[PDB]
Amino acid sequence: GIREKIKLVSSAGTGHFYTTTKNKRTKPEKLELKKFDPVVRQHVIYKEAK
Amino acid sequence: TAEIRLSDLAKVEGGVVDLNTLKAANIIGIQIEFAKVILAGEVTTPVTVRGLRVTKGARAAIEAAGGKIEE
Amino acid sequence: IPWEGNYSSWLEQKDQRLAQEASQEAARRKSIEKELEWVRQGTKGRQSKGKARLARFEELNSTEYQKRNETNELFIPPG
Amino acid sequence: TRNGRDSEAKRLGVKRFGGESVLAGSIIVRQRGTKFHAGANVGCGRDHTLFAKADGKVKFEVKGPKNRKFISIEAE
Amino acid sequence: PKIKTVRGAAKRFKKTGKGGFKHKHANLRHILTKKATKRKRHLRPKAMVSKGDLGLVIACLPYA
RNA sequence: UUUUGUAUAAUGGGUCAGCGACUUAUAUUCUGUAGCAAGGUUAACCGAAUAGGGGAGCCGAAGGGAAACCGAGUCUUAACU
RNA sequence: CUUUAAUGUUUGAUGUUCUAACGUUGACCCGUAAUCCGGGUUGCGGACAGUGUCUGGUGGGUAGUUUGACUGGGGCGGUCUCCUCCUAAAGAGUAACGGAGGAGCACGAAGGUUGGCUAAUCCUGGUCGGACAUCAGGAGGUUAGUGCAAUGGCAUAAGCCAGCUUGACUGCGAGCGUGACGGCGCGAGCAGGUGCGAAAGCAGGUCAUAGUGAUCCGGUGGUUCUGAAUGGAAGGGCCAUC
Ligand SMILES: [Mg+2]
Ligand SMILES: [Mg+2]
Ligand SMILES: [Mg+2]
Ligand SMILES: [Mg+2]
Ligand SMILES: [Mg+2]
Ligand SMILES: [Mg+2]
Ligand SMILES: [Mg+2]
Ligand SMILES: [Mg+2]
Ligand SMILES: [Mg+2]
Ligand SMILES: [Mg+2]
Ligand SMILES: [Mg+2]
Ligand SMILES: [Mg+2]
Ligand SMILES: [Mg+2]
Ligand SMILES: [Mg+2]
Ligand SMILES: [Mg+2]
Ligand SMILES: [Mg+2]
Ligand SMILES: [Mg+2]
Ligand SMILES: [Mg+2]
Ligand SMILES: [Mg+2]
Ligand SMILES: [Mg+2]
Ligand SMILES: [Mg+2]
Ligand SMILES: [Mg+2]
Ligand SMILES: [Mg+2]
Repeated sequence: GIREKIKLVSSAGTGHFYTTTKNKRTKPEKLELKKFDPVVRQHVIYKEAK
Repeated sequence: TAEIRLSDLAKVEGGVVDLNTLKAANIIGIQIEFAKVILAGEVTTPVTVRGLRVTKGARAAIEAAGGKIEE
Repeated sequence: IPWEGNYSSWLEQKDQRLAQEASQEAARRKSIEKELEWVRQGTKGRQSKGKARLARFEELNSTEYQKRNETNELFIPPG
Repeated sequence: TRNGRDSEAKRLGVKRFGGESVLAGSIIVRQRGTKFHAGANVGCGRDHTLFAKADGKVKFEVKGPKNRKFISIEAE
Repeated sequence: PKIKTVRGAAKRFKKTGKGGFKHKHANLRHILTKKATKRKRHLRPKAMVSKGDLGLVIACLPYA
């Protein structure tokens, strides 16, 4: 198991996060995706964090 | 906390209904601090609920029977 | 390893430390192969074979980080 | 020996045969590949499961240019 | 003497209106990254003890 | 008696007579029966003491929710066809 | 303020010396008529030794215990969960220390959509070029390919290429399949927001079936839900998660 668990924090200022996995060797870049925030009910860009 | 049946309001006293007037009628325990009057039975006498937390549905029954509710 | 002093003494300290680690690794290999030669033996009756000794041998594979990097050869192709 | 292991049975196969009066959303057949295909008023899940899309009798047919077995539901 | 209740089994079951018991689904404590949200979301509400295990719980809770 | 299975060469008993093994509190659930019935019933205790008092309490007539809380509805949910 | 320097200055360490605590299984006297004990003069060690509490190490000297199951007797060897095929007797299911193989992952594109395309192998000709490299046209009709075993499937392609994106969304869910249960799986549709497409529509991960671990105990972030006289807080509870 070379993939490690990472969490996609929400940039909307609220405390909400998804959780996925990422091979930090092949992809050392920082993920960002437009996902849904149930707290705000809007699509906001999520950036990865520990 | 306890629940007061509507039909229990005919067994209390000459009409005033507070916490103490119910503990005299043995309807609630001696350590009860709050109570509620829910729509469960049927009320005929014009009862005056002094301080309690009657529900919306039971409030209409008390007034329709001739009573009045306060805090 | 915070070392107090100058470069000249720390160099000798590092060399002595490396020599000690080499000796300890060699001793560990000796012990590993001896316990392996014991493991490969038979049972010789309705005897124990020592499950505790088996577990203690299996624990003895804690792995070693080779010093690595330590570049000492480079390739300049002929012209 | 070296072998001697298996895997639990998966209990596939047709569940509602021909002529069954089924309810909406009821599973009609579980399968691994696509043995039967989805016809009218039926669907196909990710497992290639065929489920009723509306209640009614099941009908099996071999329509198609490649002679493929289809499952459809009458509105009865 | 009074029947002792199984204190451990009184922290996981509540007696509902008719006489059944309700409990909390398992498999939702940790390792929550693999699990699909559809599977997780179905585990969030409470459930009812099945008829097979009802006889076993009634014995454990004589008073509740 | 124990077993798939015993005339079994599998176990036990020499024979008579006497003794010898599912009991007794408490608590809980279900059935039958009796009394009262949206009510039923007292405990300790008092008592000329199996009567009569004592209603402290316990169960039941309202449930939902983890809880605050709401209440013939309640919880989930931004809200539910 | 900035680098130090000196005497006072509390202490900290270190060593030397002393006696008064302490030791005396050194001598002498008394109780006494007694190599016990006590008391008294003295000598010698002396704040060391020794004892109490706390603490690190050693400790089969001693004590309590554990040391799995299957098994063509036990031990030795082998196995223990999950996936695919046969045994399996044309619904499901079905055992053996029966016959053959795999898993404990991968992917930020290898997912979603909108366009587009169709393989293996052989023949003939053609620079270094050949039995087989790229090119041209004929046969061939999926004998080809799939992220990794086997089976089922795939041309409307599930196989190959490109553009744009994040539905690898949140709350639910009619109704079914499968389990003794814990549980596992499939699912149209409803509400909020989103991507692609002119639109009809498709999208709640990957062609499907392996890629996994209940509870307890804790950790991290949010939430007035509670907060033991009241106002807070601690600790709990709920959601996400390790
Ligand atoms: Mg009372
Ligand atoms: Mg949790
Ligand atoms: Mg026998
Ligand atoms: Mg015979
Ligand atoms: Mg004989
Ligand atoms: Mg005999
Ligand atoms: Mg015998
Ligand atoms: Mg005999
Ligand atoms: Mg009496
Ligand atoms: Mg209730
Ligand atoms: Mg001696
Ligand atoms: Mg011992
Ligand atoms: Mg013991
Ligand atoms: Mg055994
Ligand atoms: Mg054997
Ligand atoms: Mg079969
Ligand atoms: Mg059978
Ligand atoms: Mg793919
Ligand atoms: Mg296409
Ligand atoms: Mg694709
Ligand atoms: Mg696949
Ligand atoms: Mg307080
Ligand atoms: Mg907290």
